[PDB]
Amino acid sequence: DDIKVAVVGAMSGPIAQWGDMEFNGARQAIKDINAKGGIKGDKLVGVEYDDACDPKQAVAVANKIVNDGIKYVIGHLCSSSTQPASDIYEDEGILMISPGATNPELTQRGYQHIMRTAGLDSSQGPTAAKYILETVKPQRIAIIHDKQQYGEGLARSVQDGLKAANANVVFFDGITAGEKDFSALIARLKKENIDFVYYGGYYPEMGQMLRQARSVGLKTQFMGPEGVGNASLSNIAGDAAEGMLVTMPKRYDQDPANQGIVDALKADKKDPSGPYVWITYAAVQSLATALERTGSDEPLALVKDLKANGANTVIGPLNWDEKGDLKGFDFGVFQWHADGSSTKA
Ligand SMILES: N[C@@H](Cc1ccccc1)C(=O)O
Repeated sequence: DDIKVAVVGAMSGPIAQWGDMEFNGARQAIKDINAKGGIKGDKLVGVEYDDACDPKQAVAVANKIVNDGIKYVIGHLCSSSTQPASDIYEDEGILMISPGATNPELTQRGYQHIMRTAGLDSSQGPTAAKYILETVKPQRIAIIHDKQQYGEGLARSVQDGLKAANANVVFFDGITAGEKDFSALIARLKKENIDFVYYGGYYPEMGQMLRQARSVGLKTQFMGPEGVGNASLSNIAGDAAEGMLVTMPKRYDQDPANQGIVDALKADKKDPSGPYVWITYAAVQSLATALERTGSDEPLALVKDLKANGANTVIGPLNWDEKGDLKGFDFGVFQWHADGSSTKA
């Protein structure tokens, strides 16, 4: 019979663009696996849920998935939506592989039914710090975040890395997501002579901050995590995007092995360049690999199978640890441009 797979992330709300990547990836993976035969003849059927990357809606989606009888979830997208959902999946015996959530705590609580194909901010944070310390070498640093699990997690991790090396972090502060007016913060960066800012959060805020910064003449170097590194960033920020630093996964679209899938997305006129197309595609491949190899429909048998034997995916040969995290997932540093391109820093 058909095998239902829930796919969960933002299809509404302020970061729906990251969701667009996720769904585009999941859909192409499901199509490709079904075109190749399915799972010994059984077709994968994607069942899509919008959690708006909102913790309360995520919980409602998780409860709906349980009620719907679905046993496998590729989701959720954001850390603060994925973690409360994971509590329900774990309790109910449902497999959950997140292609998006990077915050460490998800997989540090002993859970057995949870995995990711996303990286960890316990790696992303230190990488930013190292680059800041060793290459940027700033004089006066401010660290800003959006008071949310992902962004504040990362802002804390970078502060910790920088303060370990006695760097001059002048202040640490939160802003409210959705904020369109950064004139107060920007005046502070100017008056306090801040030449470097790290912002833990997502592109809508980062873009507005960059545009407003350059409009008053601030020359401050900004940096953020992969959450800011979107085609939207440069549209929102304008020429102010130029020079922004971002940590991001490898450019899987440039791997020659993916040229066929790149072409598939291109024939649909979908953008293939975002890392999360591939990271989601790889979660679907992972689940499919487990289903094919085990012949089991048990979530825990599928998770045991991936942790023992791995999967070959569009983001490379995958190996997971006993907590459900990928070994060897690294983030690189990139320099953004007004036209939305980016170069290795
Ligand atoms: N990694 C982010 C979500 C994210 C998904 C896709 C791209 C960028 C960011 C988090 O844990 O919330």
